[PDB]
Amino acid sequence: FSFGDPCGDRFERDTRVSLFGALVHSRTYDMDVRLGLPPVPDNADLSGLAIKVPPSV
Amino acid sequence: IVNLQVEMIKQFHMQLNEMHSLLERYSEGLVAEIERLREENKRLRAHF
Repeated sequence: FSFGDPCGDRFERDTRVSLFGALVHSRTYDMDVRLGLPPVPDNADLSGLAIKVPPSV
Repeated sequence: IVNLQVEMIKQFHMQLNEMHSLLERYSEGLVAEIERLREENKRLRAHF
């Protein structure tokens, strides 16, 4: 009667924390999280905007 | 007395320089703390 918690399958887990892949840079188990994006880096006006490379880990 | 005076002046100069260096060493942390708290707040906002 619930959407079962995606604790089991890693694919299901990532889907849940990504909201079926909706979340880009965040993962959450909390349904009441206010979605925010990472703040604009202070050097963006100084160094420009770099393409964020996902960490290899 | 002259030898004592000259040695004392040299020692005074060396001690003054050492005290200056010690005060400089003992008086970057703020910047690192600010950076850490900024990183933490950016991480919180992105995760949220």
